[PDB]
Amino acid sequence: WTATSGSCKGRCFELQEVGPPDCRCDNLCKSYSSCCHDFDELCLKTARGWECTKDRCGEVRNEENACHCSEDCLSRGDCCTNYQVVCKGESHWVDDDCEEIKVPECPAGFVRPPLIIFSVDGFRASYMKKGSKVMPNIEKLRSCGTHAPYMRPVYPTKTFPNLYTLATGLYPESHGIVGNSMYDPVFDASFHLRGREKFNHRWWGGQPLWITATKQGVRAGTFFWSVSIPHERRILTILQWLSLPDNERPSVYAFYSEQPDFSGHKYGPFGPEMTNPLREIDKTVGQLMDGLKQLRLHRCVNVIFVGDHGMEDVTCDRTEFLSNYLTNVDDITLVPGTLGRIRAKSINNSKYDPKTIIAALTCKKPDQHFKPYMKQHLPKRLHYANNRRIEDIHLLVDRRWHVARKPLDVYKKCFFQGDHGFDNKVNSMQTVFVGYGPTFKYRTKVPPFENIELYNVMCDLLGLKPAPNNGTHGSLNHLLRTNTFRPTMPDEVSRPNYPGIMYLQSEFDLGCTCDDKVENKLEELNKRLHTKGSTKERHLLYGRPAVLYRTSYDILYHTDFESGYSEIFLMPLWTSYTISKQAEVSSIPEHLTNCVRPDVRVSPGFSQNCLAYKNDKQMSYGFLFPPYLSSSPEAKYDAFLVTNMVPMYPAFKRVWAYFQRVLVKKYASERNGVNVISGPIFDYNYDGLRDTEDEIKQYVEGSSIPVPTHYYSIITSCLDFTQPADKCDGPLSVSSFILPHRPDNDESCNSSEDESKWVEELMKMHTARVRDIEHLTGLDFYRKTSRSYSEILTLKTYLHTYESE
Ligand SMILES: *[C@@H]1O[C@H](CO)[C@@H](O[C@@H]2O[C@H](CO)[C@@H](O[C@@H]3O[C@H](CO[C@H]4O[C@H](CO)[C@@H](O)[C@H](O[C@H]5O[C@H](CO)[C@@H](O)[C@H](O)[C@@H]5O[C@H]5O[C@H](CO)[C@@H](O)[C@H](O)[C@@H]5O)[C@@H]4O)[C@@H](O)[C@H](O[C@H]4O[C@H](CO)[C@@H](O)[C@H](O)[C@@H]4O[C@H]4O[C@H](CO)[C@@H](O)[C@H](O)[C@@H]4O)[C@@H]3O)[C@H](O)[C@H]2NC(C)=O)[C@H](O)[C@H]1NC(C)=O
Ligand SMILES: O=C1NCCc2c1n(CCO[C@@H]1CCCCO1)c1ccc(Cl)cc21
Ligand SMILES: [Ca+2]
Ligand SMILES: [Ca+2]
Ligand code: NA
Ligand code: NA
Ligand SMILES: [Zn+2]
Repeated sequence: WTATSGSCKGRCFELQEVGPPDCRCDNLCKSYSSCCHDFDELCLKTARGWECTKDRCGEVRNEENACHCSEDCLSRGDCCTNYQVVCKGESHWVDDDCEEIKVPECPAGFVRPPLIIFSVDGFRASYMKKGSKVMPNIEKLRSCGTHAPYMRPVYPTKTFPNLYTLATGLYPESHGIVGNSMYDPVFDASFHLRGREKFNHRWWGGQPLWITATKQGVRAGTFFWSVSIPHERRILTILQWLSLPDNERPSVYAFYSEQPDFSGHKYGPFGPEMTNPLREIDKTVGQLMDGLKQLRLHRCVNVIFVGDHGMEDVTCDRTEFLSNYLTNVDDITLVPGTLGRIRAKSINNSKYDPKTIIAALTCKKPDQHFKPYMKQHLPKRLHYANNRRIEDIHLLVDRRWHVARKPLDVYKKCFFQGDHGFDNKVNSMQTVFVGYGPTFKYRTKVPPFENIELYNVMCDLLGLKPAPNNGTHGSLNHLLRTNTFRPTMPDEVSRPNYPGIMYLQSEFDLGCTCDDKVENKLEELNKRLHTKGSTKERHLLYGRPAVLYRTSYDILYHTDFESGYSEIFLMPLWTSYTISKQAEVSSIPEHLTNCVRPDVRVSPGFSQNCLAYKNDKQMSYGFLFPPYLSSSPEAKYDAFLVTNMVPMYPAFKRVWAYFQRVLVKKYASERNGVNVISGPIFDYNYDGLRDTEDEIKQYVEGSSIPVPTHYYSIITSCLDFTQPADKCDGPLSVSSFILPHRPDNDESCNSSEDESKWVEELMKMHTARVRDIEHLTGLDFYRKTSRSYSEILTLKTYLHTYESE
């Protein structure tokens, strides 16, 4: 109930929300059907439109008008945005040369530069270049301020997940808005874009920027705008709030535009109808900047122009139907479209089985345009599994396609030509970032970055401490002139042991054998030096990784590689080695095929054993440092140490062996040497974080050898590829992956073919940031470089995407 009989007189776009049944006058009252009776009349004036004209200049104030052109309007803070241009001979902001804003130039009484976030729904990154001729105001913001060529959204690339990620710094699995549509089984409630459930606070986790601000004494404008409030009125409201007395005036504001997304769905991302929506958005930006210039705020305010996601060509005819695959399609519920989420239609149906649904959906049609995954098998870069609102069965849909349950769903709902939601690495899903103002840099291009990083920067711009989030604070310091955040590296928690030779061969009863009984003072001292770390400078190029949790581990040195060996997990946490451009690949000699050698530095009690692998019919083993890249026949024996062995399903060994034998050398050839760090990951609860030992669900049969859920590699070289990886003077270049450790290659439909036709495609899908691997391992990399720490944080957030231009 709303007592709509109260009044909005002197309350128009009030900032404090009043509680029911008292009527509302705020920018969301329309969405709740709760505005006072006179809200349209008083607050949504439209008379005489949005622009001053020559005859209006100096007019007598008529309170009925949408905006004013009378002499008093500047002191009232309610002139039309073009008032000074039409009536006082001023220029439009867009026509002024740009001039560096070295310091904020703010009116008296301003405690800090205000922040205005101008958000545009569906604004595809390539519109910045492709539409630049029809967007002069946006082009000026972009060329004069700080811009990225694109900004990566979060998955799914849908509106509500991305807008709430922008607001919180969190992945959707953590903030809880995991789609535009959701079912929460604990609440037994459904979230939809239409209707009222979405206003219930139980959906919304984390702490959004407007709450962070308010908690820390920084006042915020209300960020949300009811769809029917015209853009011109949104801009005029912001400008009016900026004229409030110092003690009442907010420091942070948001504008939102439903365009170009709205037209993009109807016409496709580049439909000829798209030019007009782009011109109109640019005109709104112009109104804001002219309005700021009139208030003497255009060299005081930081403006962010940012999108939520892009837009792809998608039509009804490119729809896959689950009814062409499943016999039991009436027993499932599908969340459809550019991603699929499947659960049982009825919790009383004990015939429901996810294993048979996945199998029926796997590689069934030659050109199949979606791939099914249990959510824990999704690429870890998507961070899309740790929430009960995310169904166990996920369909990753090819760009340009939809999935639906039955054909009747698609024509009892062709209309549309655009959609979004796909994998957030897809080029058409990328969106925009521009920052303009005193705190941003001048005429500066920055590399693409993820939208999870922006909350921290918005907090920096307002002097706020961010709530705990998934950004890496400091990784965007290169966007900022001042207000940088200068973090310290985390402290190492566990220090390593450096074991020497402590065990005789006969103390081991591991059931392993090796033909290494073939027998020099000159060269004996040399092998001892390698075991003491004499080659460590070559193979450990950026310092040893720091272990950020409590554990017992040993550093082990060898001619060709260094490792940090965990006595708890019975295998390395990390293995580090450098392969020069000139390195040669060799085979595993015949007499060493089944060779595994006790490591006399490490107790039998803290070693793997070969008998366990013999007995475990499903499990084999591989090596972290590859025997194929040994520097000499003699050094190759080190690669067969039991302390370099890790459990690997035979199907996974196909992938790993091809990476080690073929791809590493390929990368060294192309990048002028590479440093590689490889290791295991255990994430049995799919929370993106390192498992403790009591979370491990699978062991090699009969043993305490834990089975990794994933294997990672971090591959680093010199950004200036004219310098070899091991003699690099300047910035670094990285690519990394987190490969799922699966007992089949069902994910790769072409896996019966030679590995040259499918393995690298698999690896690209599972590309990762170093920071993703840090979370999953409790390790901290790049501890000892010559580079600034913020530069290193940016490098740790890099994702190599393998998308073209
Ligand atoms: C991305 O960044 C985020 C933010 O930093 C990281 O997420 C954090 O990770 C922490 C570890 O997973 C986690 O810490 C836990 O906090 C628990 C208290 O949580 C509440 O309070 C906070 C603070 O206000 C709040 O933010 C939480 O919000 C979550 O839950 C609500 C629903 O109530 C949602 O609306 C909201 O969206 C959010 O959900 C997300 O997180 C939860 C987990 O908290 C998931 O289940 C959801 O799926 C979703 O992803 C909460 O309201 C605290 O209780 C935990 O302590 C337990 O574990 C410790 C281990 O130290 C143990 O010692 C304790 O005994 C305790 O265990 C007991 O409970 C167990 C489970 O019931 C039980 O088995 C035991 O036997 C014990 O009885 C824990 O400290 C922190 O909450 C989140 N924060 C957020 C906002 O998500 C995230 O990791 C980053 N991601 C990556 C990849 O780096
Ligand atoms: O105006 C809105 N109308 C459409 C639904 C909607 C709007 N805003 C406000 C604008 O916020 C964006 C992103 C955060 C930073 C400021 O700019 C939202 C914010 C979050 C969510 Cl989840 C949905 C929103
Ligand atoms: Ca959107
Ligand atoms: Ca985990
Ligand atoms: Na075996
Ligand atoms: Na396959
Ligand atoms: Zn859309």
